Amino acid sequence: NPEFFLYDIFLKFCLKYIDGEICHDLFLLLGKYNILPYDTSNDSIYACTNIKHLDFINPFGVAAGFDKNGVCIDSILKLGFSFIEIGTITPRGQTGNAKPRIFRDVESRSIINSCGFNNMGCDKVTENLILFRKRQEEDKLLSKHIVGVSIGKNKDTVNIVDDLKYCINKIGRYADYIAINVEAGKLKNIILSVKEEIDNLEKNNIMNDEFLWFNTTKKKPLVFVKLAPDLNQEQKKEIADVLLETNIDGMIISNTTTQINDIKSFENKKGGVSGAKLKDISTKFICEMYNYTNKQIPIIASGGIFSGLDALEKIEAGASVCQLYSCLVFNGMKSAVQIKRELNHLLYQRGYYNLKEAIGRK
Ligand SMILES: Cc1cc2nc3c(=O)[nH]c(=O)nc-3n(C[C@H](O)[C@H](O)[C@H](O)COP(=O)(O)O)c2cc1C
Ligand SMILES: Cc1cc(Nc2ccc(C(F)(F)F)nc2)n2nc(C(C)(F)F)nc2n1
Ligand SMILES: CCCCCCCCCCCC[N+](C)(C)[O-]
Ligand SMILES: O=C(O)c1cc(=O)[nH]c(=O)[nH]1
Repeated sequence: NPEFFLYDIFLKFCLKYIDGEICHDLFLLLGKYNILPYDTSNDSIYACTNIKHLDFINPFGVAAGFDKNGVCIDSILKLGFSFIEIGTITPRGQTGNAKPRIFRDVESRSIINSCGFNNMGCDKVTENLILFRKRQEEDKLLSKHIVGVSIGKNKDTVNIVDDLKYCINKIGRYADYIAINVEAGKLKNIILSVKEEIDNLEKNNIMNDEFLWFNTTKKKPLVFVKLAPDLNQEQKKEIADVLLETNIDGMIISNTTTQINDIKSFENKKGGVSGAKLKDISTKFICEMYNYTNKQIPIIASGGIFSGLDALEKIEAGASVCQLYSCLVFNGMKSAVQIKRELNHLLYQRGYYNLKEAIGRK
């Protein structure tokens, strides 16, 4: 506790006085040099979950955009998370938009950003992930922890499909899953090309899987797609059908929104909003896609999750796992420890045997 306590005092201080992205990069640096706290607790066997044959030791991970370049994977995971989604990465490095490009509102526990997909590029991030996988072989606390890779297109790309293909051929061997972050017909083409290129990694290697997939599952990465919440009902239906036709392994609901306008400090700011003001929107979106897909597509929840209650709402709506981002900014390093306990107590109060029982109850 005192390690978490001292750090969360420092974090509250940083939140008040210091620029967001500067703060973010400082703590990533602290994590890189391994002086952040550990959650070495055993996670409840009743809160374990899965997406098909991908097994999560607990239902909480860190969303994409937090550690874009995979420089801090060990330390973030050891805060008590079961998985992390690095990226979004692009084939070539991008600077992103002009700074400052991230702003926080403590009162509403919300964030707005216009980063513009800044990242070191696929080559550098692949090497970062490779080094992590090597460390993981030797680190007890990283056993069975999952790393997904969010992939996207370069800002001025000629061909989206071959941007994703480039990334998959580079980093796919080291990923437990791939998250696509980008029209229904166009999406179908993207999804199938990704599945095909992952299937080709298996073909063009002479090694058995144990020595081919240098990841956690020792199997080929699953394919998820992340959806933005700013769509009409027809677009959601169209997308839903595509996700069924393509037999995609899961869907991440959701990314940031642009339809929040009741935050004063953000009134003259451009970008996508996350945090508490996104919670209700993203939850409704989960129910909708859970319906439109007839519950055949596992869901990864993202948007305004801060508490065990928030989490159980996402789950009862249809989600199998939850991702945090804003929670770590406002609640600090105790976030995983705190929210895991709250969910466990709640699952008991509501009289659930395990977490899997609660999925899609409402
Ligand atoms: C600064 C910032 C950068 C982000 N970068 C990415 C990204 O690169 N790829 C992605 O899929 N989502 C990105 N996101 C969206 C988050 O992954 C997440 O979906 C969103 O913040 C909602 O979660 P939350 O309400 O818990 O913060 C980013 C969000 C923020 C605030
Ligand atoms: C205090 C603080 C800490 C922090 N980042 C942070 C919080 C917790 C952790 C850790 F728990 F993983 F250590 N790491 C980084 N961020 N990130 C942003 C933003 C919105 F600009 F991205 N603002 C932040 N403010
Ligand atoms: C305001 C500064 C806060 C100081 C926090 C105290 C430092 C504890 C960090 C030790 C982390 C150790 N370990 C072994 C988990 O890495
Ligand atoms: O890098 C960004 O600007 C970004 C990407 C993304 O997927 N979502 C978001 O809110 N910002």
